[PDB]
Amino acid sequence: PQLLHGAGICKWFNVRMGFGFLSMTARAGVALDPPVDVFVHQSKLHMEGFRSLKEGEAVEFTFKKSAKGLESIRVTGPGGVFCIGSEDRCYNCGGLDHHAKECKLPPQPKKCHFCQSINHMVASCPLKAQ
Amino acid sequence: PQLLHGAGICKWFNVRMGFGFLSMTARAGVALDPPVDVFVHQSKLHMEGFRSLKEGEAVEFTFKKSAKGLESIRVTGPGGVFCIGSEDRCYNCGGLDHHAKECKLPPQPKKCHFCQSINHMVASCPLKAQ
RNA sequence: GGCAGGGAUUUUGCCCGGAG
RNA sequence: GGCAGGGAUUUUGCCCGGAG
Ligand SMILES: [Zn+2]
Ligand SMILES: [Zn+2]
Ligand SMILES: [Zn+2]
Ligand SMILES: [Zn+2]
Repeated sequence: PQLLHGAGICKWFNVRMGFGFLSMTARAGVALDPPVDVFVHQSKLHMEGFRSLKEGEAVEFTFKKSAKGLESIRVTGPGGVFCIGSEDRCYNCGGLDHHAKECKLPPQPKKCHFCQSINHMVASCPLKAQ
Repeated sequence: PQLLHGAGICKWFNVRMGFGFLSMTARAGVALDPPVDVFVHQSKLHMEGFRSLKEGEAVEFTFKKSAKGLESIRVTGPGGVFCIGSEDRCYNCGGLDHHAKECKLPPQPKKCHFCQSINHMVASCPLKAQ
């Protein structure tokens, strides 16, 4: 197993530095306690325009072992949706050009308006509570 | 002299608390050193919609003596322009409905895009450099 | 994303889900 | 307001003025 499916949240991200880390809470579908850190480089972020991540945002991804540690290959939001980033987007896909009613993609589960988590909604967001 | 003209910047403002203080740098036109604190209540701010002030924003106002100290009566930006506040507006008047080209008001001097100071421009803003 | 209203010294509380 | 590109552990640098 060289290519593995990961899911967690953004641990931290330095936008100027172009990198950060992900806190991997589930590896290959199985839950992780304590979470394991996975490196992210801006170039591997599925986003429209300028790439970045925001601390705590929900990510799903694929990763591999590297000489420096664990390296993510492609980083998306839950369900392959675009990431949020830092410094108005479709409720279904995160796309900037349109709204959920005009979305060409298959319907996706409701994601937290703040962090994109599929587990809660904005009104009960732990990240927002900061 | 009951009713006085003052000018300075906002010292601090607590939006939930509905009040703050102004750091008056010029009383009745004459320069003050050290500056003197003047109380502001949200109800006295010349603004469209939700009233607040942001630390350091340029402010022009009228004040009076009160049992508790100095109390501002009406608070505007330099030249009677709307205040900025906290949490798009015309470059000439601070109005939300339009842009400088369509402004019906007489031309006002250029104000810092960040703090509304008439003395500098955003690219050299001390407040922004924080 | 939306909505506001604790008057005397320090940086804001609340509400939102198959749709803006 | 605008523009981006420092690959391995911590939250971003730059540029903008009689006009968006
Ligand atoms: Zn969409
Ligand atoms: Zn959330
Ligand atoms: Zn105007
Ligand atoms: Zn300024």
